[PDB]
Amino acid sequence: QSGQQQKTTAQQLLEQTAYTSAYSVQNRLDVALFAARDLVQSVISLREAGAPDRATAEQLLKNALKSHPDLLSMSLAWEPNAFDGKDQQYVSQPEQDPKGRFVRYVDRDNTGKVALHNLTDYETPGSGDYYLLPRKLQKEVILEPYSYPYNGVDVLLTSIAVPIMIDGKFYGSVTADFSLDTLQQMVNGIKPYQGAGYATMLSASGAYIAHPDKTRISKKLEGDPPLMDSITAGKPYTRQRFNSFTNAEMMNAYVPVTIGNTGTPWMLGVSVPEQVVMAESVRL
Ligand SMILES: C[N+](C)(C)CCO
Repeated sequence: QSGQQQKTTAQQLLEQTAYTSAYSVQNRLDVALFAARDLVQSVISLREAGAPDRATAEQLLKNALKSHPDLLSMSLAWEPNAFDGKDQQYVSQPEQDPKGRFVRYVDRDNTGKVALHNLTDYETPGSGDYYLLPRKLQKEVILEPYSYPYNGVDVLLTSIAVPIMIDGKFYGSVTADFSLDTLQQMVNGIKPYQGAGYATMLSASGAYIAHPDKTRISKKLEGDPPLMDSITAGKPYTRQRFNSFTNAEMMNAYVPVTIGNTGTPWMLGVSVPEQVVMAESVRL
């Protein structure tokens, strides 16, 4: 084999590892996507049956989180009068939204018990983007990392939001949420080539989601136009070069992570020395 044939064979093997690594992340993320889609369908059916009960929708929301231990939280939020048409009945009741909106989320307490809460920032620009973005865009959305308090501490999280669309109109939205600690666990555990390489993940905006350097989490990618352009376009990207700083021939292969119908894929990378991939091409 010529030097270009050997490069291609290692590059093909690496690209296959990056592809199956990206799919493993997609499978874990799909737990949130499917939970949110399934709850949306369930509450559309509940509403279609007429005179829907908030307590039943709350139970469906609690059950959805209980079924998925890896999820941080889930939320269910409706437009004014869009669930039961009865918001005004709740204004004077304790511990309701000030205008009686049906706006709830669930998390777990320190015993693992699912707990129900009111959403309070769902129309606040910034913190409320988990609701404001699917309302504006009227499609599935994956949010850039943001923090919110759970059990007295700030947790850095992402949300996959699925709008409640009926006849092409927006009635509300559901999220299923992951902590970034959970996402780092998933990526840091890939351990490509039995730990001889490492995996990284970036958001659609180029923020680090997972990286061996935990000081980078949620910071933006800098000084890599080809990679950033690939993330923006949702295209795979492979590169190989001799790193004169580390004195190793290094390979990098990036594969988009598809998230439902958001159209805004994240990006999984595998970084590994060429020698490691060549040795695996032999062990074949
Ligand atoms: C994190 N919030 C609870 C504020 C919204 C997503 O569930």
